[PDB]
Amino acid sequence: MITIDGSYGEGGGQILRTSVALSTITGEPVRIVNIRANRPNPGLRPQHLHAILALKHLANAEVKGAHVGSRELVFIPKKLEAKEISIDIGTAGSITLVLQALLPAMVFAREKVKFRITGGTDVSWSPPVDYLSNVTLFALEKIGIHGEIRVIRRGHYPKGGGIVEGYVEPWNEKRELVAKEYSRIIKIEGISHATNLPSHVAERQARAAKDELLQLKVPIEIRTEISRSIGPGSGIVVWAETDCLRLGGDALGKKGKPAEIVGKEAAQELLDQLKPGHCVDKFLGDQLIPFLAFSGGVIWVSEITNHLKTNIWVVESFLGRIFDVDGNVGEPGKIRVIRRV
RNA sequence: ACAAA
Ligand SMILES: Nc1ncnc2c1ncn2[C@@H]1O[C@H](CO)[C@@H](O)[C@H]1O
Repeated sequence: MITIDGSYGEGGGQILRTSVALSTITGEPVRIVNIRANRPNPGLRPQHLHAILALKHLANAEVKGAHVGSRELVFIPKKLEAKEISIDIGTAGSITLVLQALLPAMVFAREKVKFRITGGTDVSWSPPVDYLSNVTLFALEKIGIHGEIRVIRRGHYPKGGGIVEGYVEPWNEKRELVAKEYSRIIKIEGISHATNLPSHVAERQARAAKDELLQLKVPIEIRTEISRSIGPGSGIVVWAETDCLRLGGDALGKKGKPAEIVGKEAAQELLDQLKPGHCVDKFLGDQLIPFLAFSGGVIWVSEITNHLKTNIWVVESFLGRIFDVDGNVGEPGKIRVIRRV
């Protein structure tokens, strides 16, 4: 079987996620060693563990080393079959990153797959769920992927208790993505939420973001959501609707962090992503990699990151040569699929 | 205050 070195490049959880997803899709067994070497708390966390267990269910796999703290995992898949997914991470572990592991596998399963996942919806160092549903899925629709991601209940660090449900359809009609430069920003949209917190938190995040985005000279409409869960939390995502794809920026609240700073951060992130004039923001750039191998096409990104380069390396470890990358890490770049599988 | 990566 193939062995993937989890200390390579970015050295994070994405190496593990992409590996197990591609093992599940291709049927090739995989061993990942040095899991999350380049992270403060190496080895599997609950998020990774439950992602692995769900893929294990879908592919009826044999798994070795699947425990919290493990730096090594062996994943030997059998047949990929559509089954209903139900996952309780048990912590504030990232639902969106669990979905990042699952999505590529679920859409290759030949029948619709429904999922329900509990954990964190809006937690550090991961996509907020509103980013995944409004930016990532929007781009995925363009290559023929159809599904739905619904937030039933928010969950924040540390208690979690968030609930997300949805489904994807089998990816039967694949279409290439061509996303180079945008020529027009049509408008800015967003969702500012606050959970178990005063409603002015959501309103102030939105107002501060709007302030920073006035310079773009386009309409701005940021919806506010007041909700309840088992603990306090807040967050905001904003995105630019362009003539091509949506680019996003986002930020999270925490105790003592002013709502205004939250909103300002998310807006400034969006502004940074727009500056180069490329269609794909730096987060989506890395998230699209496993899908582009099968869809073909070309994306120009605002910034080539180590995440993106590491994801390419994992994908090519399984599928062979796929991509040509024009540009350096930390700068805008161009990623062409020069061989579709 | 390592339930978040
Ligand atoms: N703030 C964020 N917004 C959107 N995606 C994010 C954010 N932070 C991390 N990610 C994504 O989460 C993963 C990090 O392992 C990558 O896919 C990265 O793009």
